[PDB]
Amino acid sequence: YYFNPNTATTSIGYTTINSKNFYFNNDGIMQLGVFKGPDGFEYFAPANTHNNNEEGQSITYQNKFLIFNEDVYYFDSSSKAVTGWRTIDDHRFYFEPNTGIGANGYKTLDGKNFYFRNGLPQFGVFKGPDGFEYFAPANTHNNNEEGQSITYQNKFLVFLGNRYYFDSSSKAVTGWQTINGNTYYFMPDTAIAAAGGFFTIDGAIYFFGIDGVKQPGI
Amino acid sequence: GEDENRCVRLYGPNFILQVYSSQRKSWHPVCQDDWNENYGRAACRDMGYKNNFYSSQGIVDDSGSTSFMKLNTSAGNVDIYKKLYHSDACSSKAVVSLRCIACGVNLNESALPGAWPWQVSLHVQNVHVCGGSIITPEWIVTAAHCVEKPLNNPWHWTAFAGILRQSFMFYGAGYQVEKVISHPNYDSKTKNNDIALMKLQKPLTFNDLVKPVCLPNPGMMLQPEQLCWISGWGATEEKGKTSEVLNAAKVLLIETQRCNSRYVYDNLITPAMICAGFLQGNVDSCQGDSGGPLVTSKNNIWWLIGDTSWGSGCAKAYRPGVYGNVMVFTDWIYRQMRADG
Repeated sequence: YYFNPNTATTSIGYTTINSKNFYFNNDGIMQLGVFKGPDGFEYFAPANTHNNNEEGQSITYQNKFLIFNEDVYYFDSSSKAVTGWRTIDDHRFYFEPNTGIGANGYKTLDGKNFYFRNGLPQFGVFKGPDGFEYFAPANTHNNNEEGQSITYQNKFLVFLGNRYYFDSSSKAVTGWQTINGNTYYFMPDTAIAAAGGFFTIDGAIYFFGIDGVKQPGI
Repeated sequence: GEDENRCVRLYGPNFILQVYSSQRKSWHPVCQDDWNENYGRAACRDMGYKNNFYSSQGIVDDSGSTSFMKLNTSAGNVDIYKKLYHSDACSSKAVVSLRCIACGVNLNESALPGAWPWQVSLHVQNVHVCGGSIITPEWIVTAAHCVEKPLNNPWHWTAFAGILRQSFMFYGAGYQVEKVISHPNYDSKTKNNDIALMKLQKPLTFNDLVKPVCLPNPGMMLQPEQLCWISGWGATEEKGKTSEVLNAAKVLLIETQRCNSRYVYDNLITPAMICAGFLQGNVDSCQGDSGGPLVTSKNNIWWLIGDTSWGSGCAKAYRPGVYGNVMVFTDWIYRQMRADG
C-alpha cells in the first residue's frame, strides 16, 4: 500500500509516485496487470519485466500481445491497450470496451453475429441465443466478413468431417430429422450428425453410414 | 518413358534400391559394383527427396531373387537409368541399400519431450483442429477432411512442432503453410483416400525434439495384430476437448476382415483404410487426434502406418478408430514431392 506522505491517505486508482505510475484498487492494494489510465489502459508489470522496472510500475509495452491470467490484450504504438476492432497481422480481433480483454463466446455486433474465442472469430457451428449457426469464412456468402454468421438454409454443411444440416431459418437442426427420404440424427450438444458405426441414442442402438444416413437394420 | 522406364523404388525394411525393368515388367535390385555416392544421390533426387541423402552401402542379398540391373561406366554422361542393364549375377555378391533421409529414431499418460518429434499441431484461427506427421523438412501428412472445401486456403493454417503444451502454442509462432494438396480421388462422403499434403513455407529444422518419421517401404509384412502407438492432443475423457497435454496410447492393429464385420463396421472400410483399436477399450484416439500419426516399430525403425480418419465412440471400443493407409498413397506422395521440385 502507498500512503500520501502529506495526507497519509491510501492511494486509489491511477497514481503517479516519483514520476512512476502505479494503480491501486478500491481497497488501496497495488495491482498487477492492465488498468485504465488517463491516456488509456496501461500495463503495470512485475518487477524487472522491462528496464529493471519496479513491481507495479507501468512499463513501455506496445505493438505486441499480452497474456495475463488467461486474459489476452494488445498494445499499439502508444503503449495503450486497444479496444474494438483492430487489424493485427491481417486478422481482426475484438476486445471488450469495458475491460479490454479478448472477446469470448457468442457476441452480436451491429447486426453481424460472431463466436469469439480469445478475441478471434471462429469458423464452424457454435450455439448462440437462438441456437447453432454456420459461422463461415470471409466472402462465403454476400460479402460477409471473416467469421460472420451467414444465411444457410435447406442444405447440408460439411466441416472437418462434421456434417451439419440447416433448416429454412438458417439454424442447424438437432435430434431426429428426415431429409430427402433419409433419416438423420444430430447430437443436441453439438449438432454434429452421428456417422460411421453403432451409436447409443436414447438407450438404443442405431447404425449410420459415414455420410450420416441411418441404416435401418430392422 | 518417365512413368515406367525411369521409376526407382526403395524396398523392404532394409532400404534395398530397385529399378523397374520394362523389358521383363519387374522390379530389380542393383549390383553394388561400380556404384558410389553420386548415383545414390541421383536415385534419391529422382525419388522426390531433392537434396536429402543419408547413407548408401552394400548389404548381402536376402530377397533371394537372381537378377540385377547392372550399371555402366563407358556409356557417357547419359541418364543414370539409361545405363542400368540386366545381368545374371555380379561378382560383388552385394546389392545396394540406399537411405535418402535419416528418420525413425526417437528419444528413449503424457508423452515426454522428444518422444514423438514428428508430431505437429495445425492451428486454424488459433485453435487446435488437426494434427500431422513430418516426413521431410518441408512436408507434413494429414487428412483430406481437415482441409476440405471451406477451409482450403493455405493461409488459414499454421503448424507447431516440438511443443508439448497447447497453452505454449502461441499466436505468430507456428509455421505458415504455403500450399494445400488433397488427393484428387478424395470423396467427401465416404472420405475414401483421406490424405492431404501440406507444404510448409520454410523448412523444418531437425533436432532431438523434431525429426521425420519414415514412410512404409514396399514389402513390410505387417503381422495380423501389431503393437502400434497413437499420439495427439485430444481428451481421454469423453465429452471433452483438446487436451492441455500431448498423450500417447498403445494400440493394436485389427484385421480388415474383422473390422468390416457386422458388429463392427459392415463393409464401411475400403482398401485404403486401417483399423487400430485396443482390447478392453480404455485407450483409442479422440477429437483433435484426427489427422494424427499412427506409427509402429519394426526392425528398429519407427514407421508411419496411417493417419486418423474417423470413429464411433473413441475409447468406447467395439467401435474402434480408422486411419488411412499411408503405404497405398506413398507413390502419390512421391509424385507430389517430385513435381514440386
